Amino acid sequence: AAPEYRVIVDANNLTVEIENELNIIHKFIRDKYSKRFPELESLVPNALDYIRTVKELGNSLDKCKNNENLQQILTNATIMVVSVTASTTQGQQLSEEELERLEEACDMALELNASKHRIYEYVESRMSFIAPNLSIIIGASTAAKIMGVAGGLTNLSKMPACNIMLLGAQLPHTGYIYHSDIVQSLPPDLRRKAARLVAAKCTLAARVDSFHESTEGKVGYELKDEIERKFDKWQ
Amino acid sequence: ADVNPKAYPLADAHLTKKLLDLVQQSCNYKQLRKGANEATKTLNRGISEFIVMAADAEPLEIILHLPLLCEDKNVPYVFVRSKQALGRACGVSRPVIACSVTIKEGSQLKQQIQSIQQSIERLLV
RNA sequence: CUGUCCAAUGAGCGCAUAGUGAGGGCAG
Repeated sequence: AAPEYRVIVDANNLTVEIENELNIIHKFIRDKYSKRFPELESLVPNALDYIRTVKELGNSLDKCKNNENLQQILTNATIMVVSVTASTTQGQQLSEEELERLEEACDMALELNASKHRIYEYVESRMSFIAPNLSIIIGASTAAKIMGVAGGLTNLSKMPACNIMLLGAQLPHTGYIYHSDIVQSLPPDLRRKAARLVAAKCTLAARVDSFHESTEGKVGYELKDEIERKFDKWQ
Repeated sequence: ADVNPKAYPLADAHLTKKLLDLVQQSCNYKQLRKGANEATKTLNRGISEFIVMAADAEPLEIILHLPLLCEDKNVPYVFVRSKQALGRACGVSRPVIACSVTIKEGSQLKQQIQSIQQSIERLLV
């Protein structure tokens, strides 16, 4: 027992729970800060950028462009659009108490995010070691998902591709491989056959990996490029 | 010529002929599953007479789980040199790296299957 | 039918679905 893969599976799940809570906090933080500076959300689309920007700005919008740390967070073009939009914002300064609670949740969120990254890294590193080739094809994360359900690299390899495409499924017959990045970077029309294709190659990659071969991912890479080429063909 | 040491046990030219004949006959009698994937299924399901693999398969690891499944289920497995050759015996214009002769009810092929099984069990030492 | 491209290292199918398993594109 104590197989490392189960550790990584569960670390990878945390990551999803932290993504969820971060999404919720962003929504909260947007809503609360709406009164100070209602136009900003439209200007800073990236949640984390938005939260970092809010933490930086605070109660005083004026002079935002002049700030040297905000220059670190947003593009100069954007800094200038927000600065100009600040001068004509229709929102009132916040109470000491609402400002303070806003800052508290902003801090909470950035701390959450740092831990999120720390875990993402850990999952990447260990997955690249546990299934170098598999990882290369679908990413550490998806790979960890299909390993968790399967119950390890050996139990996964003893599976036929068609069942590996069905893992984590419950429009139709879409499981983890379908919801993978590589598959999702295609137009919906091509996703089903793309999922089929990725599954097949992941089946090959898992088997190599069960025997601790091509430990530098050569196979994973060949397979990936072979998969990407067909993607190009269909375009 | 040399084959990956890992493709064990490899059939010589005589056994190779018999194997491919029997595979071809099984394709006709419909007791033949073709492809590493479908061969895996027949093993998990418990309906495999014996397994035949191409030592041609690259990376060889893509079929190496089969001998493991086999050892557990007590199913004979053998290698031949050529996946193009196996392909042809499976009716397919394409190379076939693994295939399974499945159990069938009152098979005419029974005696021949039994005979092939024994030959393969001999090579396992 | 014929030519060609793809395809058991999985074509096509898609609540038989922990499944299916040889066929498909294009051109005459």
